This record gives sequence, C-alpha cells and structure tokens, in this order.
Amino acid sequence: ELREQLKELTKQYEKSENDLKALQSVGQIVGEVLKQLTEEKFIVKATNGPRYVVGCRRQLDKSKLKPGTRVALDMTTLTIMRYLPREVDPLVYNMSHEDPGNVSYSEIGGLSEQIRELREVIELPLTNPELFQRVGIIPPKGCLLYGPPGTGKTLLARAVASQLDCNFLKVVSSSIVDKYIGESARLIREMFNYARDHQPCIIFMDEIDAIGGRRFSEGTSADREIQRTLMELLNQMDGFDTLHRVKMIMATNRPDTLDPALLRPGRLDRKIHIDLPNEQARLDILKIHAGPITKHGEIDYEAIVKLSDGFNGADLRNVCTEAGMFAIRADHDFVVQEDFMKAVRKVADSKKLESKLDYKPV
Amino acid sequence: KIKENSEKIKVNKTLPYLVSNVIELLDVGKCAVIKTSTRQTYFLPVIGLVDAEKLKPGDLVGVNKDSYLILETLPTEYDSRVKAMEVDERPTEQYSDIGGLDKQIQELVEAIVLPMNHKEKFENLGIQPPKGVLMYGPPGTGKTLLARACAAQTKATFLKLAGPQLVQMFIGDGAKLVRDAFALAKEKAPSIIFIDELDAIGT
Ligand SMILES: Nc1ncnc2c1ncn2[C@@H]1O[C@H](COP(=O)(O)OP(=O)(O)OP(=O)(O)O)[C@@H](O)[C@H]1O
Ligand SMILES: Nc1ncnc2c1ncn2[C@@H]1O[C@H](COP(=O)(O)OP(=O)(O)OP(=O)(O)O)[C@@H](O)[C@H]1O
Ligand SMILES: [Mg+2]
Ligand SMILES: [Mg+2]
Repeated sequence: ELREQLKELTKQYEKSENDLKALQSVGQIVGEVLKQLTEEKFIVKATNGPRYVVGCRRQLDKSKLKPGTRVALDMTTLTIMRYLPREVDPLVYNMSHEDPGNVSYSEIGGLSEQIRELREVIELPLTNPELFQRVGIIPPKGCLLYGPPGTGKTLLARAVASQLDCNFLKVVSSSIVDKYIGESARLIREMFNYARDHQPCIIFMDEIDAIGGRRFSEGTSADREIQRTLMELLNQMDGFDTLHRVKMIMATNRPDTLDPALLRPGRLDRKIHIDLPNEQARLDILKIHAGPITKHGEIDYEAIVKLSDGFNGADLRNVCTEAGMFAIRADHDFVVQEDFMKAVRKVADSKKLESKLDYKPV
Repeated sequence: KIKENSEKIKVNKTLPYLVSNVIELLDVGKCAVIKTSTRQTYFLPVIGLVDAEKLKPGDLVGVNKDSYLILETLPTEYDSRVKAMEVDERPTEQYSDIGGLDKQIQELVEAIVLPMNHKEKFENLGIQPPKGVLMYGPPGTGKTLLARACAAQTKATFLKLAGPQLVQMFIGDGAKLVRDAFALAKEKAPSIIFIDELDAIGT
C-alpha cells in the first residue's frame, strides 16, 4: 500500500510546491506606453491614471512595445516587465459569448423578405466581398430592425446569431450604461475595438432607443452623459476611421424617438420593418407554434387567422399557450379547435389594453 | 513538508482579502489581468491558489492585499438592495382569506404555480407555460393581497421588487438592479418576481 500512498503524497507534493511558487509571486500594474525617450526611459501611464517615466527590463524587444501598447510595470519600481495584447473587457467577452439558443430560420414565420434583407446586409458581403467590388459599391453596414412589440426582431437576431459563423456581439443598449464618468463611451469604444480586432464581426444592439434616443437641448446631466455615449457610438460607426467587415444590427420598437444622426443612411443603412403578421404570416406563425401541441381534431387555422387580425407573433404563441391552458383546465391531454377559438378570443380581449403601435422612423 | 507548506500557504492566505475581478485570462502557462475594488488593474503572472480553468472574465475573486495574488473565488454580487427585496419570513394568508376573487385566483395560481409543480402536464401537451401575469385592478380589489397569498402558499423563492425601488439616479443603476434581481431569481430554485405598482417603472 506504501506505493500508492507515497504516489498520492508525491502528487500532492507537486501541487503544494506549485502553490508555494505561485505564492512567492506578486502582481504587476498594467499600463500603456505613450512614448520612448532614451532607450531606457518610457513614458507609461498606469490604467489608474498617473503617468510616469519608467525603465525597461532588458529582454523586451523595445520594437514590440510602441505607443499605445499595454505593458506590465513592476509594482515597486514601475519598470516595464512585459508587453501585453489589447485588453478585452469582461463585458465585451460575455457580449461575444452569450448563447443565442439554437434558433433556426425555420422558427421565423412571415419574415421572409426581411430575413433575406438582413442576410443580404450581413452574410453575403462577408463571404463574397468581390461581387460588390465589381458592381462598384461598398455593401451596407447597418441594419435597423424596427417594428411593433413582439413582431420578431429579437427572434430574427437570435436566428442570425445562431446560423452565421463570423464573430457576433450580443448587447442590450441599456446594459452598456454605467454611472461612472465616460464609462459607457469607453465600453462602446472597446466594443468596436474588439470588433476591429476580430475583423469579420457583427454587433447586435437590442432596443437601441435605450442609448440612441434623441438628443435633448434641455436635458439633465444623465441625459448629457448618455448623449456622449450615443455620439461615441455614432463616431464609431461612421466617424473618421472607416469600419471594415464590421456590421451593425439594431432592434427597436420606438424608432420615432431615435436620433436623426443615428437613423442617418450612413450609419443605419437599411431600416427594415418587422410589421405585424399579415394573413399568411399569421398562418405560418400559428402553424409553427402549434406544431408541437398534440392536436386531436380538425384545425381551421384559417378561422384562427381570421380572428387573429391585428395580432403579433407573440400573441399567436400566446394563443397556442392559452389553448393549452384551456386543455389543462378541462383536464384534457390534447387541444381542439374549440380551445383554439376560445384562446384567440381571449387574446383578442387582452389586446384591448394596448396603445399606438404603428411607430415609424423619420 | 505538506504540513509546513500548508502552514506557509495559510499564513499568506490569512484574512482579510481584497475582492477583485478576473477581467481577462491570458495565455503566456496562464495569467490573470485582475481588476481590484480599489479600482486598480493588476496583471498576475501566476493566477494563484485557485484553478486557472475555473476563472472566467468578470467573476469575483479574493486576492492578497500586497502580492495581489488570487486566493479564492467568491459568490456573485447582488446589490444588498436586490437581496433585501427577497421574501424570507413568508406571509401568512391562505387563499381562503381572499374574497370575491376566485376566477382571478384560479388564473394566477395556474399560470404561476402549475408550471412549477406540474410541469409534466405542459411537457406532455407540448406547450410553453405562460410567462408573465399582470394583475390590473382599480385602487382596491385584491392584487397585492393575492400576491401575498401566492407568496405564502407557493413555497418557492419569492422576490418582491415594487415599482419605485428600481428608479435611481446614477445612470446604469436601476438597470443593474433589474439585472441583479432576475439573476438572483434565476440562480435560486423556482422563483416568482412580484412587481408591485408596475406603472412607476413601466410608463
Ligand atoms: N415572426 C415570428 N415568427 C415566429 N415567432 C414569432 C415571430 N414574431 C414573434 N414571435 C414570437 O415572439 C416571441 C419573441 O419575440 P421577439 O423577442 O422576437 O420580439 P420583438 O419584435 O423583438 O419585440 P420587442 O419590441 O418586444 O422586443 C417568441 O415567442 C417568438 O416565437
Ligand atoms: N377580495 C378581497 N378579499 C379580501 N380582502 C380584500 C379583498 N380585496 C381587498 N381586500 C383588502 O384590501 C386590503 C389590501 O388591498 P390590496 O393591497 O390587495 O390592494 P391592491 O389591489 O394591490 O390595490 P392598490 O395597491 O392600488 O391600493 C386588505 O385589507 C385586503 O384584506
Ligand atoms: Mg426584442
Ligand atoms: Mg398594491
């Protein structure tokens, strides 16, 4: 038994020795080089804000650390120890890594023209970028999926994110806003820096009107800070530095409140309207959302669609859910057309509490 | 020398830690780019006493004050405002204490409780349970009373937000409050979130 006993003890020995070696190491202050002075003096600013002139430990290949490069200054002498790659904020990391479920284009109904416009803007320019060169244009960069609530804008964005390969950055415009000074604009700058670093990229901003609202001439300090964020965003899209292979998608249901500079054709090139489902769109959505429901009758989807006038995709999904609710309440392990009719009338009654939904840009 | 190695490790790992984040995890051998609550970004050539493959950008860690070496991984941050708005001492109001509300109860109870306990009905019928229940009512009736009864009779994680609690200055706040509330409800076992006086926030 001593063999295995001492083997495990030696494994724990290696672990503990590694732990002690780590324990005998101290951290280093990350800054960015500003300029090189005399081959041994570098003006470096620590991220905390102070600026110093510091030395450089020898094996650093001074050519590798140029103005703007992240470096690790020693915590005591502040001398450079190693150059680092550009930082990726934890926010931008999780933005890139959010899971858009596994939504497929087969889960979206009436949106066919809109789907192909979005794909025209996103996919083809990033896969065959020479057709547009031949025709003599620079393919559109920005999309505005605007429409009434629950018409499928976020579902379409999720489908695109799941079904395309290029890098994708998920973000709700209200989850960029921070109370610190300049933090939101800095976060947007880091978004676009990450996008440029990973050149084939898409940036989806859900409910953009959180940030991209109209600019107030009499707003508060908070409004002015959010407007600074908006203007940083506008400069990033169509400012001095051109954007290559980075596309923007922005979803909204109050496009009338967006800044005209944001709605400008140069920034949000193609504004596509995810309108309320028409007759055929309602039929398609109802089939999509009633496919998995165990129906045991003859379903006049046409009648359901006729009574579903003015509904949205979420309303039709709720029609299916309410038919199921009626089934359980009746203690039935299936659904029928009487249940579907009751559900659609219930949702129609619920729709009476809404307000204006036909909001358009410009 | 396991004993003495652990002794030295404990001496270095004595409290108090400084809680920082793991904003970036670089490969060079793995290194950290932590940012500490003193608002100071420190690059750690050696991550420390916690496994490298257990840290992801943004998670909360404990760090040595001087060496700034990661020592522990700490739970997620929930504003003490989003923890203080969780129901611990459950209300006590049986549905029998409710008056002329029977259909309204039945409807709520269904949409909320049934997907929690009898999810098998939903799964076998191939349905997505109803998501949100909005209780409109004139200034009277039994909206908050029924919410109290549900929280008392549910035996789940109940989180009473109220409306004007989520409206704050310091732009970003309020949104952070909502995000933290929903994240806490998600991490906890099946949970309800009660928005009292929704029109304060949903205008
Ligand atoms: N065209 C559609 N086809 C299928 N399902 C749809 C469609 N439109 C909406 N839905 C359903 O609506 C719910 C998701 O809606 P989604 O988040 O896409 O809405 P939205 O248009 O972005 O609205 P909001 O303005 O409220 O954010 C899901 O139930 C999805 O099935
Ligand atoms: N149907 C009812 N049965 C029993 N008590 C009721 C009923 N409706 C109201 N009450 C009484 O009303 C008081 C609390 O009302 P509650 O907080 O539920 O109102 P609400 O619907 O949330 O309205 P609001 O906040 O606009 O005043 C308690 O005394 C409760 O007993
Ligand atoms: Mg949406
Ligand atoms: Mg109330």
